[PDB]
Amino acid sequence: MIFVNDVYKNFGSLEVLKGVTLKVNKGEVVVIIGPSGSGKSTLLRCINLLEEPTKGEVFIDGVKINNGKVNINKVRQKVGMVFQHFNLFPHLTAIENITLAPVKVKKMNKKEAEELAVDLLAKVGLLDKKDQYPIKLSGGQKQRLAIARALAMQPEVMLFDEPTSALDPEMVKEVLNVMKQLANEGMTMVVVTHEMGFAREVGDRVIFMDDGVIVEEGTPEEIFYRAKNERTREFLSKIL
Amino acid sequence: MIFVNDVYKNFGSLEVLKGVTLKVNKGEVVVIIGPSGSGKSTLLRCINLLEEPTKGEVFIDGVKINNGKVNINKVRQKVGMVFQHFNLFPHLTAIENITLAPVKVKKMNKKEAEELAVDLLAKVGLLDKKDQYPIKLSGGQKQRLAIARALAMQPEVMLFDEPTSALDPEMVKEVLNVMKQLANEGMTMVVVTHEMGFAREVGDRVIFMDDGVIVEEGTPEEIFYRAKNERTREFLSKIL
Amino acid sequence: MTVDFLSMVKYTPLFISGLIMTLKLTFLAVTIGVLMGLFIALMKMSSIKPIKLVASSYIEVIRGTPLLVQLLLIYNGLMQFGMNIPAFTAGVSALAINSSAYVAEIIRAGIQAVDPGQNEAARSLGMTHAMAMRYVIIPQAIKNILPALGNEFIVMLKESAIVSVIGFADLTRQADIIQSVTYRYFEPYIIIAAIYFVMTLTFSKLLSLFERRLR
Amino acid sequence: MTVDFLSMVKYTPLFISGLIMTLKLTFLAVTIGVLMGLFIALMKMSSIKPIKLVASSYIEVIRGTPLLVQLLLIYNGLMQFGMNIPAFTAGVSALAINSSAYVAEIIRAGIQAVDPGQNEAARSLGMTHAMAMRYVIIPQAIKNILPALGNEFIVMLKESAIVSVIGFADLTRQADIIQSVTYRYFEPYIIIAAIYFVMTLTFSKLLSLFERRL
Repeated sequence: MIFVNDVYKNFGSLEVLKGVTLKVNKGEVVVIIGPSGSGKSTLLRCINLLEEPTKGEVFIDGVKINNGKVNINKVRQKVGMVFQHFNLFPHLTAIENITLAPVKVKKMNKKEAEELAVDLLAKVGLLDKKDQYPIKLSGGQKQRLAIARALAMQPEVMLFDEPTSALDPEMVKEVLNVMKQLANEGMTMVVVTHEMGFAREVGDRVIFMDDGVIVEEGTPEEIFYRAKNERTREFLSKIL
Repeated sequence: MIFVNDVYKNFGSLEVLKGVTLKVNKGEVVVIIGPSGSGKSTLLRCINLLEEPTKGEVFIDGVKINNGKVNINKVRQKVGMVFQHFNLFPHLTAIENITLAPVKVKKMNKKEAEELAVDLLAKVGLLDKKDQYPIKLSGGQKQRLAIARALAMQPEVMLFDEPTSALDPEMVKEVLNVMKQLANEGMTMVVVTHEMGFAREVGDRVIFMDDGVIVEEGTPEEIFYRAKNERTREFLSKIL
Repeated sequence: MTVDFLSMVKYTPLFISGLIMTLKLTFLAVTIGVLMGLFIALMKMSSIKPIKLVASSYIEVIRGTPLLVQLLLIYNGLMQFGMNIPAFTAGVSALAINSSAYVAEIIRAGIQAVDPGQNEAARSLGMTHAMAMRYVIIPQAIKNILPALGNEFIVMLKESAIVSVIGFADLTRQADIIQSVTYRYFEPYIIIAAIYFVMTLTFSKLLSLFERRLR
Repeated sequence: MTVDFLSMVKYTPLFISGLIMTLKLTFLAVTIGVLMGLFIALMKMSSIKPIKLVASSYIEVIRGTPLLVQLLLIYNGLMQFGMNIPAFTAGVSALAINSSAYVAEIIRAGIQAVDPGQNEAARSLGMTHAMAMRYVIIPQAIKNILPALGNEFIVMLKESAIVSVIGFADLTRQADIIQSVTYRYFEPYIIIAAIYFVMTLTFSKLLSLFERRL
C-alpha cells in the first residue's frame, strides 16, 4: 500500500532525509517518533507528495507517483492529511468546510454531501456546531473538525502531522480519542507524534528517526521497554 | 514576603482575574495549574507588576507596590522572572547576557561580574557556550541561560511563567532539572506549568485555577490524589 | 504684499473646483489602474516564458522610474509623432499606468500573504490549483487586497497634484490661477495644502473603519 | 521627425551632469532629513505633550500632503515676503523636510518592531527604561531601521525628479535642455528613465545585499 523507497531530501545545503525506507500495509497504525530535525514530518509529507524527494521513489498501491507521469490529485484523493496547525478554511462554516472538497472534487450531490457532513459532525461530536465558524472553535474542536473534513473525502490511509502539538493540554486527549477510534475501526494511519500514549494504546509499529535516518524500529513494547540502539535509549530517556 | 491581595484584571471587557489572593513565604515552592485562560499567568505577572491589577493590591516584603508611590526597578531587583519564550538579548553573548544587569544595575565590578557569570554558566551547564550568541543555542540551552541570567541578580523569589512549554519534548527535562535544583537549594519559587511531574517532585503547594479564580489549593498529594472540588478532578482527568 | 487669508475667501469656488477635479482625476486613474493592474497580475501568473518576462519587466520599469518622467513621456514625448493629447487624458494615462503597476504587486503580495497551509489543505483534499484558488485562496486574498487598494487611492490623491505642472486645472493649479490675480502664493497654497490634509484624513479613517468592518 | 538615438550620444555630458546633480541633491536631502527626522522622533517620545503634539502634527501634516505643494510653498509662497532662495536650496529644504517626517515614523516603527519581550526581560532584571533603551532595545531597533532608511534613499531618488519643475538642472530637466536644441522629447526622456531605472536596480540590490548581511 505505501512504499517509500530510499528517499533523500534537501532544502538548500540542509539535509533533512538521508536515505529512508518505509512500507505500510492496509490496517497498520505506524507511529513515527524522534527529536526535532530528525526528518519525521518530511518523510510523512513525502507520502502524499507535499514534498518531492531529491532521489528515491514513492509508491502508492504499486504505482510510482513522483515520476511526473501520474495525476497527484487522484493520489491525494485516497490519501488524507491532518495538519499540526489545522489549516481550516476560515471563511467557511463547519459543514461547508467538510462538504467543499467532496462537492467540487468528487462532484457529489450537495444534500448527500450535507448528510455525510452531519453524520461526520456527529461522529467527532461537533454536531452542535455545524454552523459556527472556525474562529469560535477551541483547539480541540478545530482539530476534531479538520479530521471530519479529511474523512469526508473517504481516504484509504490517513496521514497525521503532529496533530496535538499545538493544543492546550486539557485538550489533547479528545483529539487522541478520535484518532484511536479511527485506529480501532481499522484505518491505515501514519502518525508523527510527541504523545507516546497513543503508540502504546493503538500503535502497531514505532519508527524512531534521528538525523534524517530511521535508526531503529519495532513494536511499541519492543521500542519502549527493550530498545536496542543507543540513540533510541538517549531520546527515550529524555522523553519518557 | 509575597502577598497578592484580592486582585482583579481586565483586558478590555475580557475578565481574566476575578478576585485572587496569594501569600508566599520564604522557602515555599508554589506551583499554579489550570486550563488555558484560567488567569494563571496574569496572576503570576501581577506579582512583579508586569500587569497592573484593575483592583486589589500587591505587597512585596510588606511593602505595597501598586500604589505608584514606589520604585519598581528595585522591586524587580528582588523578584526574578523567567519567560515562556526565553527573551534572551540577541546582540549579547552568553556571559554578556548574564553580566549586563549586574554591571549596569548593581554597579558591580566587571571582573567579579564575569566570575559570577562563569560560576552560573558552570552551574546550569552552559560553560562552553560562554562566548556564543543566542541564535546558536537550542531551546533547552536558551532557557537554562535565561535562568542563569535571572540568578546573577540574586533575587529572593523567582517567578517562572511556563518555562518549558515552548520547548521540544526532548529538551524539557534538562530545564526542569535546573528548576528542581533551585528548589532543593531553598529558593522561593512561584511556577506556572504544564509539567505535573515537577509539582509532584518539588512543589510545596499546588494552586488550581479556573475561570479567573482559585477554586482549590493544597499540597501536591492533596490536589493530585485527593482533590475535593470536581472541577479539579475533571481538569486532572483530562491532563493526567 | 503681506499675509491676508480673508482676501482668499471669494476664490472659494476656485478651490472647490480644484478639489472636485482632483477627485475625478484620482478615481478615474485608480479605476483603470486597478483593472489594468488586475490583468497585469494575471499575466505574471502564466507559466509562458515571454508573458512572465514582459509583465515583470513592465512592473519593475514603471515602479523603478519616476511618475513625473512617465507623465512627460506621455505628454511631450508624443508631440513629435504628430500626436498631441490633451493635458487630462495625458495625466489620466500616466497615473492609470503607474497605479496599474503598484496594483499588480498589491495583488501578488496579497496572495502570498494567505497562509501556505490553506493551499496545502486544499490540495491534500484532492482539489486542483484552480479550485483551491477559486474556493479557498482568492476569497482571502481579496480581503488582504481591498485595504491596500484603499490605501492606494489615498496615495494617488496626493500623487495626482503633479498634473498641475502640465497645466491641468487640479487643486494645485489653483494657486497659479489665484496668484495671477492677487500676486499671492503663500495663502492660497496654505489653503490648498490644508485641503489635501483634510482629504487624506477623511479617506484614511473611512479606510480604517472599512478595515474593521472587513477584517 | 521620427526616432533616432545616436543623435543623443554626444549629449552624454548633459545626462551625466544631470545624474550627478540628482545624486548630490538626494544624498544631501536624505542626510538632513535623517538628522532632522531623528530629532523629530525624540519630540514624539517626550511626555511634555506640547513638544509631542507639535511633532505628531508636523509628521501627520507633511505625510498627508503632497511633496510638490511643499516645494511650491518654499519656492513661490515665500517670495511675497521678499525672500528669493535659489531653486537648489528650495529643493533641498523641501526634500529634507518631507524626508524628515517619513524618517521620523520609520524610526518609531523600527522601535515598536522590537519584540516587546526584550523590554520585559530588561525591566524584570531591574534595568530602568533608559538602560533598557540604551543597552537592549535601541541596538536592535537600529537594525530594524537602516533597511528602511536605505529604502528611503532609493525612493527619494525617484522623488527628487520633481525639482525639475522648479528649473533645477537635475536628470529630468535635461530633457527640456536637449529638446531646446534637437526638438526631441521622447528619446531623451526614455534615456532619462532608463538611467533612473539603472539607479533604482543598483541601489536596490546592494541594499538587499546589505539587508541579508544582518
